[PDB]
Parts: sequence; C-alpha cells; structure tokens
Amino acid sequence: MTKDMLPGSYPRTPEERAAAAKKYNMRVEDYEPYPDDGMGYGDYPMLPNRSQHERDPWYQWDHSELRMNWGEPIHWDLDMYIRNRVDTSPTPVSWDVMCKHLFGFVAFMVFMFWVGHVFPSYQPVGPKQYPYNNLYLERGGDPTKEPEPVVHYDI
Amino acid sequence: MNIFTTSILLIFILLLSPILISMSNLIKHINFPLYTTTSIKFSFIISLLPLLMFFHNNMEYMITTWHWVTMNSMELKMSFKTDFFSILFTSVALFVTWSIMQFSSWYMHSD
Amino acid sequence: MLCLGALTTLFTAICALTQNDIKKIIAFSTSSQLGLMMVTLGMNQPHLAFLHICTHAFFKAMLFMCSGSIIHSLADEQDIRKMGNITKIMPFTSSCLVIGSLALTGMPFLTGFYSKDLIIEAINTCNTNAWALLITLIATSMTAMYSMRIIYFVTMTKPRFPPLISINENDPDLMNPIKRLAFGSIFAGFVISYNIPPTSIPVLTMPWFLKTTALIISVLGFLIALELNNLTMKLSMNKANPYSSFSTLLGFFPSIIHRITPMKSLNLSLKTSLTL
Amino acid sequence: APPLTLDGIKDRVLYVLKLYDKIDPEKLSVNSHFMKDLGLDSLDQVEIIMAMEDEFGFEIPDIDAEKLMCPQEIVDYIADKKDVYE
Amino acid sequence: SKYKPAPLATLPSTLDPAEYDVSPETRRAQVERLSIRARLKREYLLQYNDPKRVSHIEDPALIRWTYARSANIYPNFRPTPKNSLLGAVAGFGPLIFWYYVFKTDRDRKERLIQEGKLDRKFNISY
Amino acid sequence: SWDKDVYPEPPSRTPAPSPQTSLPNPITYLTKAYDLVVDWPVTLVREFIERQHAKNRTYYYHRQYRRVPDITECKEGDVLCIYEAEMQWRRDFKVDQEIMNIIQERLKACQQREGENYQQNCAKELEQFTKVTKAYQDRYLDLGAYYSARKCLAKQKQRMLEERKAARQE
Amino acid sequence: VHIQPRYREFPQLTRSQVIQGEFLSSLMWFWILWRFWHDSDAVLGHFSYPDPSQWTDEELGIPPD
Amino acid sequence: SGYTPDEKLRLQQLRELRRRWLKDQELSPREPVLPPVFKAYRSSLFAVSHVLIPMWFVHYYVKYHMATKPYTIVSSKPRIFPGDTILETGEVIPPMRDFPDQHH
Amino acid sequence: GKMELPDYRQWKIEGTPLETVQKKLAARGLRDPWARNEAWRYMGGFAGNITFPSVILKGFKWGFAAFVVALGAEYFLD
Amino acid sequence: AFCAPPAYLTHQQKVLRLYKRALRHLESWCIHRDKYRYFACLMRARFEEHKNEKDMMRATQLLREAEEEFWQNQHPQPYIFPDSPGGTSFERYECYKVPEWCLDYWHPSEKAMYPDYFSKREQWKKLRMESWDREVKQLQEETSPDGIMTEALPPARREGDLPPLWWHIVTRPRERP
Amino acid sequence: KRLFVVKPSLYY
Amino acid sequence: GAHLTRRYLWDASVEPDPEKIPSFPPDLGFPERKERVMVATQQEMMDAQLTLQQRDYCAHYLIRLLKCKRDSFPNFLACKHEQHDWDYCEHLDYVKRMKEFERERRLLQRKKRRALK
Ligand SMILES: CCCCCCCCCCCCO[C@@H]1O[C@H](CO)[C@@H](O[C@H]2O[C@H](CO)[C@@H](O)[C@H](O)[C@H]2O)[C@H](O)[C@H]1O
Ligand SMILES: *C(=O)CCCCCCCCCCCCC
Repeated sequence: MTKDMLPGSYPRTPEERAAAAKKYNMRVEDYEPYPDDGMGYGDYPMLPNRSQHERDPWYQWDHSELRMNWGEPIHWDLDMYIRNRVDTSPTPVSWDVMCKHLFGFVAFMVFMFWVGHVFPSYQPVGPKQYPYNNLYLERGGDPTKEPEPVVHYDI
Repeated sequence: MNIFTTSILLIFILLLSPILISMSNLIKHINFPLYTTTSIKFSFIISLLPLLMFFHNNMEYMITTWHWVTMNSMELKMSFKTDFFSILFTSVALFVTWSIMQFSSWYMHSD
Repeated sequence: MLCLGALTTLFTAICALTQNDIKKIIAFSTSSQLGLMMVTLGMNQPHLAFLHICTHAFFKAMLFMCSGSIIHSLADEQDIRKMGNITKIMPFTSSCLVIGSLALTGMPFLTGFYSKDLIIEAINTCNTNAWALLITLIATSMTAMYSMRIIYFVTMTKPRFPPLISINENDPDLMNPIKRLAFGSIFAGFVISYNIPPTSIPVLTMPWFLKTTALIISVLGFLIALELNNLTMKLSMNKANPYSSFSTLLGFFPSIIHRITPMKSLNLSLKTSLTL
Repeated sequence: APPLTLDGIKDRVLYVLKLYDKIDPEKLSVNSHFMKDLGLDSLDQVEIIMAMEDEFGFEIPDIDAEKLMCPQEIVDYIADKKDVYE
Repeated sequence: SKYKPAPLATLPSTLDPAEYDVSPETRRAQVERLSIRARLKREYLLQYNDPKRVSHIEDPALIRWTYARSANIYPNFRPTPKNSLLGAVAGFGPLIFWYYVFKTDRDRKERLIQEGKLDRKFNISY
Repeated sequence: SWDKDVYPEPPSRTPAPSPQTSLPNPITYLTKAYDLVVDWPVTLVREFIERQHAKNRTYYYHRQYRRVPDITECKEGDVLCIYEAEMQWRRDFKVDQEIMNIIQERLKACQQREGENYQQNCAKELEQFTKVTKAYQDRYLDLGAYYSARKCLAKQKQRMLEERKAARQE
Repeated sequence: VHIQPRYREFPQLTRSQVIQGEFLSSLMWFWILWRFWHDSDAVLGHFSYPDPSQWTDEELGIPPD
Repeated sequence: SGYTPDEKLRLQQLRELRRRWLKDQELSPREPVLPPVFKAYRSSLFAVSHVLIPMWFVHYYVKYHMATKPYTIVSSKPRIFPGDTILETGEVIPPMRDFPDQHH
Repeated sequence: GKMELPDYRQWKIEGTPLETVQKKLAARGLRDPWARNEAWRYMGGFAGNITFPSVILKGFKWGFAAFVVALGAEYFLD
Repeated sequence: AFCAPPAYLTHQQKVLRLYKRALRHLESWCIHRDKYRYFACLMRARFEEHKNEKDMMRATQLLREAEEEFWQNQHPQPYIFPDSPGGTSFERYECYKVPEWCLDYWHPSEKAMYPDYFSKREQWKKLRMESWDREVKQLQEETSPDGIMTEALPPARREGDLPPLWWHIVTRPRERP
Repeated sequence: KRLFVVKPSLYY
Repeated sequence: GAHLTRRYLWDASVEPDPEKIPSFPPDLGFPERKERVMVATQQEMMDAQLTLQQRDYCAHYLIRLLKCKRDSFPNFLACKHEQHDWDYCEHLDYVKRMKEFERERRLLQRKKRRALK
C-alpha cells in the first residue's frame, strides 16, 4: 500500500481536497477535513457523530457487526461508537427532559431522607433494659474493676 | 464432628465430579445433563444431615482444610465457617439448583 | 443501609409497574425485594434479612421457571402484550404462577409470609427514618400492583398470541422441577421458621393497624391494580405522561448514565491519554 | 413448533386473505395481484403485510413489504426467509 | 412538546428538516452517494463470491483508519497555545494534585507518630 | 496428636441426652450406619497402614542451632562476624513470625468455641495477643523490606534513648 | 405424549396437567385454611395492645402538683 | 410498485438454487457413519461410587489429617441447661430459681 | 400428521366484543375489515371472561373440602 | 433484508412507512385486540382523509406535522418481534451459523462420516467454478455506460447460466441452524 | 428429516 | 401514632424525647420502688449461649424454650406452650416500657403546668 492511498496532511488547496475525497471514497462536496488545529488529524474525513446503533439494522452490511460497508470511510471514533458501547440514537424523551427529571427525583429523595432523619418514626416506649449493670461483664468489661450500679425499677 | 465435617466437605466433592467428568472422554458417552442433576440431588440430600445436626445442637464449626501459604505472620488457610447461615443457605441453594438443572434439560434441549 | 435499601425497593417497584417483558418485571421484582432485605439490615435485623433470602429463593425461582415455561411454548416470546388467557391453555404453569405471586406478596402462611410479615412488623415498630418507612410501605403495595400486572395480562385477558398453537407442558423435566418449588413455595417458610433458633425479640405488641399493615396494603395494592388494569378494556385511547415514561424508561438512569459516563471516559482515553 | 412446509404456508396466507373483507374470496387465487385483480390500494397492502407478520410471528422489513403484491410473492418471501424448501 | 436534540440523543431522521428536501440539487447528491456505495459493494462482492480466492479480503478503509490514528498523528501535529496548555495541564495537572494529597496525608501521619497519638494497636504487617 | 500446652483446649462438657419425645432422632441412626459403613472400613485401612509404618520405623530430629556472638559483639566492618550475627537474627526473626501465628491460632480457636461469650471468655487469649503484639511491634515494626540485625539494633537504641529521656526529666 | 398442534382452536388438555395443576392450587388453599384456623393469632394478633390513657397516676406514680 | 420483471426473474433463479441447496443438506439414511433398574443396579453403582467411595476418602482425610492437627476442627460449645447432666464429669447443673407464674 | 385448518366461514363476529366495535365504528361511517381475523380469540374455547377471583379462588373448593375432613379428623381423634 | 434500499425514499414510501409504524405503536398502547381494531380504523380515517390532496407542497407539510405528532405519542417501549432488530431473540443463533467454507478444513476422518453429504458438495464446488467466468463477463456487459449504479444485480439471461454472484446467497446458513 | 450441521474442524 | 403527631405539630416540650427516658429521678412520685428482679443468673444465661440481646429480663423463659426445642427434636412443633410463655413475658416487658413513656410524658406534662404557676 502506497503513500497516496494512505492518510496525509491537511489539504490546503481545493485541488488537494478533491484528491483527498477520492482517496477516501467520498464526494468532493462531502469530504470535510477536521479543523486545522494541528491535533494530528491531517486530512482524515470528519464524519457525522452517529453511533452504529443508528445504521439501518435490516440492511445486509458487509461488516455485519460494525454496520459498515467495505471501502466506506470509517469514523475517527469508530471504536467508541460500535454497538457494544456509546449509543447516540434518538430517545423518546428529550435529553434535557430526562436529565431534569432524573436528578429532580434523586434530589427530592435525598431531601426527603433528611426530613425523615429530623422527624424520625418511633414507638412510645422507653429504652430496653438489661440486668447485671447493663450486662457490664458480658460485654467484656473488666472483672476486677467495679461498674457503676445502673438499676431499673418495677413500675 | 467427623460426620458433620465429612458431610460438609463431601458436598463440594460431589459437585466437582461433574466438572471432572466434563474434562475426560466419559462425557461423550453418558447423559451428562442427567448425571449432573443426579449429582446435585445427592449433594442436596447430604446437605440435610449437617442441616439437621444444627437444628438439634445449634452448634457451629470452623473447619480448616488446607494450609495454603504463610506471609510471615499471616497464614492463609482454606477454612469454612459452617455456622447457621452457610448451613441453611447451602441446603436451599442446592434444592433450587436441583430444579434448575432439571429444568434446563427441557429448556435448552435444542442448544 | 436503611435509606439505601428503602430507595432501592421503591425505585425498582416503580420501574416494574409498567414493564412489558415478563422477565424484566420479575427481574425488577428481585431488585425491590433485595432492597427490602437491605432495609432490614438497617434495623439491625440480620437474621430476618437472611431468613428472607432463604424464603425468597423458593418462589422467585419458580416464577422464572413458570414464566420460562410460557416463553418456550410461545416461540420465545416474552412480551406480556402477546400473552393472554394462560390460566386455561396452560393450567399447571398458571397455577404455580399464582402460588408464586401470592407467596411473593406476603399472603398468610405461604413461604413469603414467614419472612415478609416480620420485616413489615419490624419496620413499623423501630426507631427509623420516617421517609424510609413510608416509601418502604408504598413499595410493599406496589409489589401487589405489579404482580397483578402479570396475573392479569398473562393469565386473565383474551388470547393475543399467534394462531398456530403448539403449547405442550407435559414433560416431566418441566412439571417435576416446578412441583418441588411449588411445595417449597407453600411449606418451606413454615418449616424454616419453626426450626431455627430464636434470634431476636420480635416486637409482638402493637396497635391493631401496625399488625395487619402488611396485609391491608397488599390487599389494597391488588384492589388498586384491578381498577387500573380494567380501564384498559375501555375504548378510550391511552396517552403518554411523564410518570409512566419515567416508569417505563427505568427512571432514565440507564439512558443517561450509560451514555454520558462512557462517552466522557472513552473520549479522555483517546484525546488526552493516547493522543495528546 | 412444527416445521413450515410450502403448502402449509400457502394455506395460511390465503386463509388470512379470505377473512379480509375488502377482498372477495370467490376471485382470490395465488396469482391475484393486490392492486389490479383485486383493486386494493397502497394503504391496504400495508395492512395485509401486517396481517401476515402477526399470522407467522415475524416481521417483514418495509423495503421488502412494499413489493409483496400477490399471495405467491408473500408465500415465497416467507418460504425463503424460514429455510423452507419443499 | 417538541424534541430538543443533543450529541448523545441525536435528531430522528423523520424530524430532520433537511430530510424532506426534494429540490433537484439534493436528489442528485443522494444518487451519486448510492452510485459510489454500489460501486464499492459490487467490488466487495466480486471478491467475496470469487471461488479462486484463498485468503481474506483486505480492507483499505480499515488500513487507513488505523494508520490515521497512529503513524500519522505526529507528522500532522503542530504545537499551538491550546495544545501546549492542554498538554501541560494534562501532563502535570494530575501529578501535582496527587503530590499534595499524599504529601499532606503522610505529613499528618508522621506528625501523629512523634506525639504517639496513633492507634497501631494490632498492626504488625506493612 | 499435638501438645496440649502449646494449643490449650478446654475439656468438652456435653450434656447427656435427654430425649422426652416418642419419635426417633434421625441423627442418631445415620450416625450408627455411618460408623458401620464408613468409620469401620476406614479404620481397618488405617490400621493396615500404621502396621507398615511400624515395620519401617524411621526417625528425624529437630536441628539444634547453638548461639553465636550477637550483632552487638561485632566490630564494624568485620563481615565474618556480622554475617553470622545476621544469619542468627534472621533465624530468630523467623521463629518470631511463627510464635505470632501460634498466639493467633489460640485467639481464633477461642473466638469460635466461646461463640456468644467471646467478649467475656476470650480475655486471656486476647490479652496475650495484645501483649505479644506490643513486643513484636517494639522489635520489628517499621524496619522495612531490607530489615536486618543492624536496623533492629538501631531501632532499639533509638528507643532506649527516648525512654531514658523520659526519666531524665521526670 | 406428543400432542398435536392446533390452528386457531382451543387445544386439548391432558388429564395429567389438569389434575397436577388442580392439586397444587388445592394444596395451597388447604394449607392456608388449616394454618389460619390453628394460628390465626399470628395474623390478627395474640396480645392486647394496652391503651396508654386508661392508666392511672397511682400505678405510674405521679406526684400531684 | 413491486418487483420489476428482472427483479422477479432473479428471485426465481436464486430460489431455485437455494431450495436445491437446502435439500442437499439432508442426511442419507446411513449417515453419520460412526465407527463402533429404575432403582437398582443402575441406581446402586451411583450411590456406591459417588457417595460411599468418596466418603471413605473424605473420612480418612478428616479423621487422620484434620482431627489430628490442632484447632483444625473447632466447634461451638454445646448449650447446657439448668437441669442437664454433663456426660463427662457427671456434674448436675443446679435447677433455676423460681417463677411467679403467669397466664396470658 | 398434516395440518387441517378450520373452515373459514366459522369465524363470525356476532355475539363477541368485536360486535361492539362494529356498532361503535358504524355509528361514524367506518367499518373494521379485519374483524373476522380477530374472531377466533373471542369465541369457541376462548369465550367467556376470566375474573380475578376465579384465578385466585382456584382449588379453593377441594382445599376447603379437605380442610373439613382434616379438621373433623382432629376432633374425632381427640 | 433481501432488497437493497433505493437512493431516496419517495413521498409515497415515507407515508406508507409512517402508516405501518403508527399502527404498530397503536397496538402497543391498546394491547386488547378489540380496542386495537377500533382505533386502527380511526387511524385509517386520518390517512384516507388527505389521501388525494395532491398539492405536493402541503402533502409534505402534512407529513412533517404527522411525524412530529408520532414522535410525541410514541410508545416508550413498542412491541418488537423476537427475531427483529432490537428483539430478544435477535441474532440469538448467530453463534451457530458456521460458514460453509469451514468444512474445507475438515479432517478426512471427519469427512468419512458423511460420505454422501460430502459428495453432493464437490458437485456444488464444481458448479461454482465453471459458472464463475461467465458470471464476471455478464456483469461487465451490463455495466451501464453512465456510471449511475444500483446495488441490484442482473439475472441469468441465457441457458445453463446461474445469476451472477449467487454463491453467498444460495449457500448462506440456515436461519435456525 | 435430519439436516447436516456445519461445524468447524474439531478433529484438531 | 398520636405521639409522633403530638411531638411534631402541636407542643414539643411535653413529649418525651425518646432517647432520654427516664429523665426524672427514679424515686420521684414513688414512696419506694422495688428494684426489678432477675430470675436467671449469669452462669445460666452464659451456659445456654444467649446472645447479649437475648439476656434481657425474660431470659429465664427463653432458657426453657431452648431446652424444649432440643429435647422435643425431631418434633419441631412440640414447643408451642414454651414459646407462648417467652412471648408473653416479652410482651409484659414491652408493656413495662410503654409505662415509661406515659409516666415521663405525664410527669413532663406536670412540669409544664406547675412551672407556669
Ligand atoms: C391433604 C392434602 C390434600 C389437599 C387437597 C387435594 C385435593 C385434590 C384435588 C384434585 C382435583 C380434581 O380435579 C378435578 O378436575 C376438574 C377438571 O374438570 C377440576 O376442575 C373443574 O372444576 C372446577 C371447579 O371450579 C372448575 O373451575 C373447572 O373449570 C373444572 O374443570 C376440579 O377441581 C375437579 O373436578
Ligand atoms: C404511629 O403509630 C406511627 C407508625 C407509622 C405509620 C405507618 C402507617 C401504616 C399504614 C397502614 C394502613 C392502616 C389501615 C387502617
């Protein structure tokens, strides 16, 4: 495989744009290099950011899993857009409407949990009571040292 | 403590014979789905004897089978805490898996 | 654990109320009962949380087997919208499918009553988070609402499956394993509850409404479900609302978290680390 | 379920069409065109394919639905999709 | 009502204003794209169905992609103020952040061992 | 067998069975049948082996390691005497790892058997652990990966000085 | 058994599944009834929950202001 | 609106080859050409070579390798009640104190 | 074992909830041309209305019948 | 799946496709068949209504309006056939679809167990080779002098000729291996 | 009818 | 219940903050209170293996209940009277603890009154 069949540097002239498009099997009016900020793209095509979930599922794609065709130009971020990963397909609910609803619910539940911490539910019952000095010895208190008499009455 | 220990340890050996068989030539001659289902069934039934002994005595165990390695002052041993939870869960789990194993022979009959 | 668990039981029950795949409804049932075991541990009730695991294994396993029987007999169809009238064409499975639902929804003296009932008795009579208590009781009624969803659409309406009928359930490798669970779904909790050692002191003393609280909400959940699911027979069109969209789309947590989070991380993996 | 055979498909395709009202059974053969010999419009043939998908339990993609214009074509599209060869 | 798009929730094809364009200039774009598509599809098939093939079908589009993303990045990289700041921050940004987390933590730890205010009660492995 | 002084073990106190129900204990039956069908045949196989091990009785001994001059008795640089002081310390340091494990076995063995009374009836074993741990930490903690006798000595001298300076004020 | 497939008509049900299904439903219903007879208290209650106002200051030992 | 005549003619030809392909997949009567009790002797050799024989090895290991090492098998101390007779020393646990007695 | 489809003039929507659809649609000039393709669902062996009580109260008959027998046995055995 | 898509959908195709989508979603909301039949006839009323409006500049404006109405009344979870894209059985058996060429590596001792399948297979490999040359030739003869091309393919115009590029369609693995 | 099952060469 | 309504909403001083009960001296309002009596001794609870939570004042009944469940084995249903006894004694203890909320509430309501005077 030769140098002119491989990606190159950013196309400065329209004569090197139509050369680049023909390399990548695109229409000249469709070829669009990445912006020349010198981040290393060269002249590789900038293709629309659609994940492969959006490709026609019923078509018999040549690369069946990737939903591509042989020869077609591959998006720069293909491995981020394969069907196992990021999905950009349209949702029934707008992106921001989901975002406003999800965190409103999570935020509301967080608030209501604190409310329930300052107004706890309990029963009108005084504390449990245990014998032998609150079971001082059985909790591992020191046998030699004498606990403080804690006592409970019949009522 | 030998019969309790032996039955506890014996459950693992029963479930490991389907794994061993699967790695020999025998698996191509027998009805391996039925062999596993029978194997797990006997495992469940043995799992009741440790279960009953706990219902009688409520007495838990700590069985160290193997010494694996010492990292200076910190030994790592294969050891089982056959207490209340693992005694009862072991039986419930082996009972459900006896159903699912036999269910699979019907559900996956084409696979 | 008390607040993390309580949130799980409500959130997944809300999700389960409007799903259509049979397994996702059952899978969402598990998430909610798992959250309730978590709520139990926040009461310092470890032995109840475990007794629920042991009880919940029986009927929940059966529900998947009874549901998995339908799926096989309908050419691997799982949408309950294409199931109907199963209490007649598949008697055995439907019978076990209704034992499983009632064991799950805490009906007295089934496997799931000797666990769920005590937990609902405990959640009321302990010092706790008021909101965790409140939503955990609501989620206990929704357990009847979404179980009724399966009983209704799967067993009770009219047929909606394709017209070539080849439903067979006479295989012993199907009936026998389901029966074992069916006995477990009925008697197992009783035997377990009476043989284990006494663990903790149950608060057995409470007003009459905290002692039947579980039953009433479960009954109420069924009653509310009947009315709601019987408006679908009316010749009036159903419309979207934000509350059902939230239920149907899992609160949008997957649709956001599984899109934004992997994008930013995988975008950093390439633009920053590898390239820059 | 039982295997699909070419005659069993053919019998179920016509059976579904004979319960359609806008079709008149007495003049309904396998070669009947849906737009010429029966006088059905586009918006009906869409509902006809929808009725086939329900009958057989699988979808026909739209790129293929819009060309199934006679009972034989439907029968042959189902037969080729489900590896039915006699 | 109305649907507001985003990068992770694109616009449905049926809601795209530019998808109901029918002016002749677009229709000719859409017909050359198919012709380019069909020309390649024809060439792939003339290899896939070939009986004398004995190896796989090499993919120039995939060779270009992998080469564009490795052997061709550096030649097409030009330093700029935005790159240099980005690399400087990306490079030493996290490294300085962690230095103070660990250094601050271990200074609080070394401080508390000189004054004995630590509970290393049962700790005998490190 | 094992030495019951290295591994102390309270005697078992099993209550004598008090069966007041008419029914038969199914534990006590499978225990008889287990003894006849499992225990009895196995004990014959073992008695057969130990009669072979009696015919070929062989002996092995615990190796004695006399004491060599300490590190403190080594002139700086004399690698001949440092080497032996270093080998001895490494032997000593290793025996101390195993002493710690033994003290840990007891504490673990007590925690299990006391069960619900470990907070009270496991005090003595928790006290030896708490004491033998402080000694271990005073000998070997913070030495590092390249621990040796000379670092052990340097750590001790730095501690004997920090305590002498306690009374030099008090 | 090897049932026969049926088109658009309700299929025949083997006796085994009709009775195997029927037994289990009745086994459930019997067990609920049997339990709810002997052990009704566990659902309804067994102990009375005392009212906290009928109690008199004598037992609670309040000292009259 | 549907198949064009050339379209429909291609399907006839492929469909002809296709069905002649799937027919070829059918196995002849003689293929594949391999190269060569309800609770008894079938159910004895299982419960006697997967339960009994494995129990001899597991018992041998427990009895002479695990129970002969210190602390390998450690059990909870059994419950002892006020009234029990201890099978070892013969001691008798004194009876409890006295209950005022109650009835619900 | 060959298929034998039912006679296709069997499927008639009279006396089924599909009638009420033709009543409702025919009150505004429309008509359902696929009603007879839905009909087999609402007639024959699939007729009726399964009510929730009938599903829950299944085997209650014989469960209650066994209960009194079992309950009676304890009385006599006492 | 079998038919390659056109360059662009016509207005007629974009309205039929919507019609089918809108019915399938209706059936998702209604569930009950009687209720689904009632509203499906109302739906057809809304498509028969403007059936003849042949303005061709308001027909479009009647479609974009109707798609924007569909996108708001979507079912958030429509019914899908188990084998369709997005279906639960979709691609379930793709792990059992071994290509026919994998038999060309079979050991002879493996091929010795199916002597008659492996004999009806060398015929097919012969038929494939003899036909290939004439297939390639026919595809050039129909290469239209103008580059305008479509993914479709020509049939066999002669006798004793298989349609060009027929092996990957005829031999494809069974849908349910 | 029994159909042939295409498999990879498992002999190796 | 009422108490939660009362403690929130209406007054908030005449309601026992449940985590500080008792609050007033034990002997106030009582001529002499008899210290509560423990039937079971430490050796007996410690030898029947009672979890610390179980060593409440009703332990003597639970010691009998366990004694039954071991001796009636395998008959796991043959200890219902023993369970009822332990369940009853716990109920009484619970009622005892219900009398502390009332007493403290009533007393704490007294202090509000006399304090106004
Ligand atoms: C101690 C444990 C014992 C528990 C009780 C065991 C009871 C055993 C029940 C056996 C059931 C016999 O099943 C028999 O079959 C018929 C089928 O027509 C069942 O069903 C029949 O009657 C029921 C009653 O409502 C109708 O709903 C149904 O449409 C009809 O088919 C009946 O229930 C019974 O007549
Ligand atoms: C006061 O007792 C606080 C306890 C917590 C309130 C829980 C409410 C439970 C609802 C049950 C329905 C009762 C039917 C009359």
